[PDB]
Amino acid sequence: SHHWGYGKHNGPEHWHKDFPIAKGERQSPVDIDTHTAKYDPSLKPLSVSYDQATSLRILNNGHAFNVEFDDSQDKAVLKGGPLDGTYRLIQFHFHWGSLDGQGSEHTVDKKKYAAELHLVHWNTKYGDFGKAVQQPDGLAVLGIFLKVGSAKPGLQKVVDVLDSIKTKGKSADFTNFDPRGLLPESLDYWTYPGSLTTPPLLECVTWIVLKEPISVSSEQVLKFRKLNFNGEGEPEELMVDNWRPAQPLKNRQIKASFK
Ligand SMILES: COc1ccc2c(ccc[n+]2C(=O)c2ccc(S(N)(=O)=O)cc2)c1
Ligand SMILES: [Zn+2]
Repeated sequence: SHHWGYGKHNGPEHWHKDFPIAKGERQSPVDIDTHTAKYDPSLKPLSVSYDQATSLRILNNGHAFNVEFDDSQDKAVLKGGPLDGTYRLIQFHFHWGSLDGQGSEHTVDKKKYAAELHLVHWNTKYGDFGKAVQQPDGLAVLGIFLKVGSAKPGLQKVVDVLDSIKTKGKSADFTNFDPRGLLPESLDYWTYPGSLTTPPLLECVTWIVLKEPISVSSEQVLKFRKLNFNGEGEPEELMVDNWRPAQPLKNRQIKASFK
C-alpha cells in the first residue's frame, strides 16, 4: 500500500494520480491577496456557539491529529457569516511545519504562518458528515493562523496529551476540552469557496479564514513536531510539513468581512 502522504514520493504533487480533482476548479488552500480581496458589507458577523461543545477523543491518523466532538446534537455550531443554515463541529486539527517559517496552508500575501488550525463543521440540512462532503455547501471550515511568540494557555491541554498518541493509529480519551480557548479576539475573516485540503480533495467547503492569528509558544509547536507519521514499531518519520501548498485561485473571489 503506497498511499498518499507528504513525502517526496507521495506528497501533494502526486495526489492527482489517485484523486484527479486535485487539478480542479475550486481547490484549497489558496494565497489570500489582501489588496484584491473585496470588503463585502452584505456579509454577517460569524456566529460561533461553542458553549455546549463535547469533545470525546483525540486521534493520530498518520497525517495530523484530530480532536473529535460529539455531533449527534446541535451543541457546537457555526452560522452567520457567509453561511446559510447551521453547521455542526465534528473535529479540529492542525497543519504545521518543520520550522516556524512554514506550516500554514493558506497564505496571506505569500506570507506563511508557523501552523494553521482547522475547525471542521458540516451542514445539518444533509443529516450526516458523509452526505455533506458530497455537496458544494456541505462543510464550513474555520481556519485560524498560528504564529510563534507567547504561549496559548487554551492549547496546552492538547499539547500535553500528544505523548500518548505518538504514532499512527493511536487514540486517547479527550473529554471536556473547550475550543473557545483556541480563538483569537477578533472574528474578522476572509471567505471563498474551496475544498478539503487532503484527499479525497472534495470540492465541498466554504472556507472562513480569520485575519487575526493566535500566538503559541516555541515549546508548544515543538511538541507538535515530536509526533510521528508512521505506526508504532516502524522507522521514525517525524510528523512535520503536513500542509498542502497554495493552489490556483482560477475563477473565484475572496471576500473580506472587514474594511
Ligand atoms: C473514514 O472517515 C473519514 C475521515 C476523514 C475524512 C473523511 C471524509 C472526507 C475528508 N475527511 C475529513 O474529515 C477532512 C479532511 C480535510 C479537512 S481540511 N484540512 O479541513 O480541509 C477536513 C476534514 C472520512
Ligand atoms: Zn486541515
